[PDB]
This record gives sequence, C-alpha cells and structure tokens, in this order.
Amino acid sequence: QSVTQPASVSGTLGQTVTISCSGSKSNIGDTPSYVGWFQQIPGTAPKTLIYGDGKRASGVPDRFSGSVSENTATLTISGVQAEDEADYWCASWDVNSDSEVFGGGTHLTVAGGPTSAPSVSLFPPSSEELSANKATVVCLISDFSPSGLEVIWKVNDAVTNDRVQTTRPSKQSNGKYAASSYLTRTSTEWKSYSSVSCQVKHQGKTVEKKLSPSEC
Amino acid sequence: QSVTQPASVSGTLGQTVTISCSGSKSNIGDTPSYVGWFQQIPGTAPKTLIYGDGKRASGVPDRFSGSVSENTATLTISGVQAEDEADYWCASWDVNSDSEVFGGGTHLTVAGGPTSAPSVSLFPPSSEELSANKATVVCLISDFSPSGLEVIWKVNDAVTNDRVQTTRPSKQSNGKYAASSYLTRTSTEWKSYSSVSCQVKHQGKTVEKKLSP
Amino acid sequence: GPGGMICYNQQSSQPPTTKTCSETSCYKKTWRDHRGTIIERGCGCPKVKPGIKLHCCRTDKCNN
Amino acid sequence: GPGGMICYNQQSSQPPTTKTCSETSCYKKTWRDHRGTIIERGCGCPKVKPGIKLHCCRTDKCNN
Amino acid sequence: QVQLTESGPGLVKPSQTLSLTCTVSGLSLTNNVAGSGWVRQAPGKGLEWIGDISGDGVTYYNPALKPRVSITKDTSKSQVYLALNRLTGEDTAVYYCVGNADVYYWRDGEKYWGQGILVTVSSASTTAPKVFPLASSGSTVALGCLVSSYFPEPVTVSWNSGALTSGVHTFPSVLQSSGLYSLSSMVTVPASSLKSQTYICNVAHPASSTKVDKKIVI
Amino acid sequence: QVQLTESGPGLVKPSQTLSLTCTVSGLSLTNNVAGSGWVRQAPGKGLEWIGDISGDGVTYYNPALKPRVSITKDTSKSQVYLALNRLTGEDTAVYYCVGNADVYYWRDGEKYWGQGILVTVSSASTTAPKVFPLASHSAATSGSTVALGCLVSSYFPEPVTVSWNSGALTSGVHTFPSVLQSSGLYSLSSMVTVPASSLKSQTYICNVAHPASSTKVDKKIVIKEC
Repeated sequence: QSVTQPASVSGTLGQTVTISCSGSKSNIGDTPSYVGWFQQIPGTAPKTLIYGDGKRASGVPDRFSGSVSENTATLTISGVQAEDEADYWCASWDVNSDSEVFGGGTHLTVAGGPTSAPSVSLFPPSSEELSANKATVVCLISDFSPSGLEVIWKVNDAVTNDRVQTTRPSKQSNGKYAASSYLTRTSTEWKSYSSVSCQVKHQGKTVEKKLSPSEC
Repeated sequence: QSVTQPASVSGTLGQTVTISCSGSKSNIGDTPSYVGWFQQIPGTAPKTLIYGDGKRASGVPDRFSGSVSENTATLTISGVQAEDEADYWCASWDVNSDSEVFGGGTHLTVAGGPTSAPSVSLFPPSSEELSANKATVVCLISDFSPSGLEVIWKVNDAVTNDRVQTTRPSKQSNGKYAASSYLTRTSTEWKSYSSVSCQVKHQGKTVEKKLSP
Repeated sequence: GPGGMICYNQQSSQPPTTKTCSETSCYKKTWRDHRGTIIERGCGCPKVKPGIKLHCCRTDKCNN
Repeated sequence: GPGGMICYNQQSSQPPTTKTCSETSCYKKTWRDHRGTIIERGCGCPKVKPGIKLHCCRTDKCNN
Repeated sequence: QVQLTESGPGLVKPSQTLSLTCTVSGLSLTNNVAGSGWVRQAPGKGLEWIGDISGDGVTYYNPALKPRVSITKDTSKSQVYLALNRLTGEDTAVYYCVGNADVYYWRDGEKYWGQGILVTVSSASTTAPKVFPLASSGSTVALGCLVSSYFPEPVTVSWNSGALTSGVHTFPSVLQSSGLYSLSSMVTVPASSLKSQTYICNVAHPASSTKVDKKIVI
Repeated sequence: QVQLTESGPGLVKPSQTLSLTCTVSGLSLTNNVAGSGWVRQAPGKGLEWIGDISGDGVTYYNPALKPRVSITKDTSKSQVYLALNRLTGEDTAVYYCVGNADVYYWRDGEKYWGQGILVTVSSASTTAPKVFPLASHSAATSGSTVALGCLVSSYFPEPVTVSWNSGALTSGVHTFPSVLQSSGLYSLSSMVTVPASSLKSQTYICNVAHPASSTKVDKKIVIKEC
C-alpha cells in the first residue's frame, strides 16, 4: 500500500504549518485509527511526535498535533521554531496487507532566522597524507544562515571543477549551517601549484581563503 | 469453482452403487454442509433427491442416500431399480465466489433387465409431403431392451446411407426403449426407387421391414 | 433489502440506525478504550487490526 | 503462539481445545439447527453462508 | 404443494434482452436465508447456475454472467423475474426457475425446480411445423404423426387432447440439413377400434403460437 | 525508561544472512496487541517497515521481503532478533529496532525507536580510517577564535564517530557528513573552534571510532611553526 506526503514544506518562524499524508480506507482511514508522525534530524534516529489516535507522545511540545479526516492525516505545527526544521514521516497500518506503510517523507524548512556570514577555514594537505602521493585540501564553512551557498575552488587563480567534492549544508548545534568541500590532487600536483583558493558565495557576499604549498 | 463427478457409472439391478462428487473446502467442504443431488431423465426437468446436509427429499425412495467426507460427497443407491437409469447432478454452494456450482453430471446405466424384441413400424412419405416435393420415410422402433441397437436403411434392395438421421434410444412409459430414424429424399428419388427398407439389429436378432410406392 | 442489504450503522449504544448497502455482508467491529467497549457498525466485512473483534453476517439488519 | 496463532477449534460447548495456525486470524461461526445453536471454531476468517454469524479475531485464544 | 411455472419468449434476438418470469405457488419469497432463482442447461452442456434472489431482495449472480444478469421479484404478485442482456448463441438453453425452501441457513432446505422454458437465441424467425400423418402384431396397430420443419425446438404433442395416454410415445427431435427440427409421435392402438374410434394428434408450437389438430385416417 | 539497543555486524557479504539483535529495557514483549520489530532506512531512501513480532509471537512481515525475513524473540533475555537472507546492495541501510507500547489494539500506543545500526552489504572488506590533522593559518574563523580539526580519510563501511578530548570538549564542535571518493572509500572532517589564546595552553585531541574495523584512533592536533 502507498501513502503520499509532500516532498517539501516551508514555513516562517511563528507561522502555523501543516504536513498532510494521503492514504486509503485500508490504512489511514481504518478504524480504530492509527497514524504516527515522526520527526528526524538528518543523520539521527526518528523520534515519535504523534502516535495512535492522533495522540501526542511523551515530552513532545504542545505545538505539534495530529488529526485525521477520512483517508488523509495531518500534522499541525502551531508556531514553527528553528529546531523544527527537519524531515517528517507519516506511518499507518494497512489491514488488507497487514503491514505498516510509511510516506515518502516531507522536509520542513523553517525560514526567517537571523542572517550570519560564513566563516571559511582552509586546511592544506598534511605531510603524512603527502607521504602517500595524496593531497586533500579541506575547506570548512561554518556559522552561516540561510543554508544556501556556493563553493568555488581555484588552482592558482583559475576556477577548477575536477576532483572537487562538496557536502550539502547541515545545521550546527548552535542553529547555523556548515558545509565541507574537498579538493583532491596528487602530491606532485599540490606541490607544483602556486596557490590554491576556496571561495564562498553567500547572500551576495564573497569570502575567499588561500593556501600555497610549503616544505614544512 | 469446479466440482467433478464421473462421466458414467454402470450397475446391475439390485447392486449398490455410488456416484461421487469431488470439490473444495469452499464448497462441498463448507460447513454447515450443503450438497444437493438431483436426478434428471434426459428430456425432463431435474428432480431433487438429496438436499442440504445429506437429507432425503420428500417422496424419494429409501434406497437413495447422501453423504459427505471432507471435500468429496457421495450419493448411494442401495439396490438400483431399472427406473434409476438416468443422469445425476451434484450441486454445492461456494462461499468464496458466493455461487452455486454444479458438477459435469454422471450417466447411470442400470443394465441386466429382461430382453424384449423390437417392434418396428415403417411409415411411407405422406401424399401431402410429396405434394411438397419432399419424401420422408419414417422408421419407429419401440419396446426393446437393452438400450442398444443398429438401424440400417436400404434403397431398393442394397443398403444405402444418404440423409439418414437416427435419434438415440429413450425410455418409454412401459420401461422399454424406443428410437426413430428418418430417411429424407426428394420426392423423385422416392418415386423412382423400387423399394426402401428399414432393418433393426438388436440382441443378435434382425427385423427388416420394407415399403415401396 | 430492495436495493441491497440493509444494515445497522449506529455507534456503540446509540439509537439504532440503518443504511442500504451494495455489499452482501454487514459488520460489527468492537474494541476497548479507557472509556470501555466501543462498537462500530456498517456494511461489508472489513479486515481489522489485532485487538478488534469482528462480527459479521449476511442477512438484513443482522449486525445489531 | 510460538509457531503461529494459537486458537480454539472445539465445537459448540465442548471442552476447549486449541490448534496452532499459520493464519494470522481465528474464527467462531455460529448457526442454528433443529438441535439448536451450533458453534464451530478454527483458524482463518472464512467466508460463510447467509444465516451463519461469523466472529473472527486476531489474538491468541481469542475465538472462545 | 409447490409449483414453479416459467413463462416468456422461446425465441429472442441476439441484440435484445431475454426476460423470463416465474410464478411461485407454495414457497416463501420472504425468508431471509431462503432463495429463489434461475438455473439453465444448454444442449450438450451441464447445469449452469444463473442466480438467486433472497427473501430480503439480496441477489447473488454467477460471476461469469454478472455483467448481463439482473434478477428481481414482486412478492405481492408472487413472481421472480430474470433478465439477461448482451445475448449470444451460447445463451440458448433451457431455463429452469428454482426455489429453495431453506430454513436456518443458505441451501439447508429442499430445492424445487420448474418444468423449464426452452429459449433459443437466433436472428432467424419462427417457422411453424407441418404435421403429416403416419399410417401404413395384427392384434394392435401403430399410427402417428410427424411434425416436420419447425424452429425453435420446443414443440408439444398430445393425442385426442390428452384423453389417449396408453401406448403413446413422443420421440426426440432431429435437426435436418435444412436447419429445422422434426420429430415423430406414435401410439399403438387396438386393431378393432380402427374404424370406430377417432385418432387425432394435437401439436403445439409455442414459439410460432400455433396449435394443429391432425386426423390420422388411412 | 525505555531503551532499545541494536547490536550486530556493520558489514555483511552479499552471500550471507544479516542477523541483528535488539535488547529492550522498559517495554513489554508480552502484550498480545503490542508489537516489537524492525524498520530500515536506505541511503537517500524513505523509511521501510521490515516486520513485527507480537506479544503472542505472531509475526507480520513486509510482503516484499516476506521470503527472506525472520523475526523472533527471547522474552527471558528481553531481546528481539532479525534475520534477513539473500542479501543485496539494496539491503544496505540503517536498521532501527522499534517497540510499540500498544494497550487495547494494534498501534494504539507510543512508538519507541532505537538509535539505529548501519549495515552495509558489500563483498569488500573493512578499511580503517587514516586520521590526518587540520591546522592552518587560513583557519581563522574570527580574530579571537581559531578553528582546528581532523580529517578522517579512506574508510569502509561508513559508520564512524568523532569525539574531542574524549567528550570533555563539546562547545564549538561540528562533525560534517561523509563523502564517497572515487576510490570507493569514505571521508569526513570534524572541526572545533577554540580560543586562539589557549592554543599553546590547551591540548586538543580528536578521537575517531570505526566500529566495523574495531578501531579507535586518537590524533593530537599539534600547532607547530616552521
């Protein structure tokens, strides 16, 4: 059986938001009712928000509530906070397949927080790594909001796109976002370059940091 | 759903015989039980012998009984009289298809009765039929047992087989059997033939009747 | 049942109510809560989740 | 049960007997005869004939 | 006394709807678990259940016929009606009305059948029969009449309007290459009552709504 | 205090059987209408229910996995066991043990989750990580604060944890998501922001833990001038 929920929902801080989960009479519409709602912060295990007959789990804030109308269930977040930005899953039990069915998931992006410029930290290949004919330049961007940005590597002063791998931004413990980019070269390539650079474009600003090979 | 019963069963007079009807747990094996057994003499409406949970219907002889084991039911005739020669049908109710299902039927041939010679009556094409430029010679054989015989038409004095249509023997009110054969020709064919004849072979005997214009 | 099987649809101990149904069956679910036993009536014979006691029957207004 | 759903299979008011079942359901049919009320217990939830009251449930020894 | 009597057209067009009625005397069309319905038997085919309607008006149809089958009833008139649309030659058969005197559960009671009503599906039209005489031990003689060239197959035969039943036999029909049916009826009679007693047959072709009375004189 | 702890191999070969154990503390594996079972989440995929075993021992499996799944339980040991055979790359996922504190009917109660255990299905063998230091003049987050870190490089399978000063240092820490290099191995970076004044006064060691290889690396970040 298949239950479908929106792929993405956006909300401003303080704004009431709803995530909806559409199913069938065999599952979401089955009586007595069971529809679970679970919150997941990417990279963590899911936590139960709503359980059973739209009941709020222990220790869950009052702003989360769950309801069902016919074959469609609905999670309501009344006053989205920044901590609520996360993935949300609906589950139900289908009696025709005697099986628990989950939705596709819904990413809630809570926007409207304060803006912060990105701190860029550029790190050169370690001498140990270089002892293996391997060079990894590491660019760590931190303490920036909103989540979106662009990373640009440059060898010498020209833009390069080969062996570049960036990770999608992720929230920090303080609430801002962070990202990592890796420039992979051979030790000879690194020691031959005049200057490597990592540039970050965010909210119209640009922050560039530069490194150069040494015999340290 | 499909219930299967033997296509044919033979029994001697006085012998105990059984007709079996095999099905599934959804029908014959369903509880509370229903398996009906119905007797039909070809050309008649069915008559209910057994109904419900192997119960004998009103007016049915005591020799008829019905039983069920798992998904297989069985009708038992304890001492088959010759009146019992007939088609037999089993029916049940399938709960998965909510439907009544019948078997393929079983023809019971009760043999061993007394032998009787066939009376043959050969009638000529009517003057009206010939007034329609058509000729039908009609051979009616009656009051013969066993059921089987062979009919042979002959044009002139040699046997000829063109447009000869015979019916399968059928029981009469007295208990014996009867059959009819029709020889169809155009009026000129009949009026030109010297002599038509209808011959009946039954139980080793030979009875030929002849009619000429 | 002129247009179909007629069957009860009232809830728990509410005043008996009936509805016409295209199904040839009719059901009475019963389960428990902190409030006590909860009954639900309708047509068809639905499959239930464990904990629900399902009764069902195939005659007009049999699911009381 | 350990190997499957355990369920009553006795008939009418006989001494309770239980059977291990591969079905995740268990049933109690009841009907009437000249002899009176007849109950039949087993596993699954079978389709029944009109006149039979079917009660099935999905927990161990629930079909008493 | 139970009597189920079917009535309706014996010839239906392949582009019509077959509608048959069954009048019931002696059975209950009101018991919730008792049914009344229709079975059929086609030539060289087995018994095929069409459907049932219960005392509550609930219907159960043969799944293979469900899209074309409708069974209804009027208990005030004590009748059950069958309707089958999208007709084909395969729907040609003898249709039996049936009644189930059930008591406690479906099919727990005796089943009563009607005589049956032969229904033929054909684009051809009815052809009435031609009744020709058949006259030609010396203590008893045999006469008859041959019903020739009729369609559809259902034809009835009597002798002396039913007064004569001893020694009578009506035979099964035959399909000639012409595409119509023919049968012969016979009776054996005392040779002594040949010139003094009258011997007439009464053929009835219902599809053509015809009744012939033919005297057999030699 | 409910606690559901998964245990088992993080790396299984495509021709074996995945066997996971779940130790349960605070829940009942005896209520007939309460279930305990397994859910899974594949990378970049949604939550997929594997199965449940009820307080009566009755099992309910995801039909799409039914032929290969077996869920059992030992109530004396308060444990639930999962077994999945005919493994493929598609079975690589995070496996969560779950418990349903249902009361009156199936799924009427709160659902509790374990922390999840990552299981990778591969014919490749484990590769321990090489922890390299990350210190740079170009890591000046601000004027009063500097950023150091360590790069965990070239490990398989993916589950790796990172700590700083054995957990004594948690403020200003951030571990990043992993990345799959062309080599077929994983790499991630952990970072921490520290006061610039303490660089010569405080020691900063990171503690990487690779469970699939049963390895724990400790890398001291040394700030040396050339």
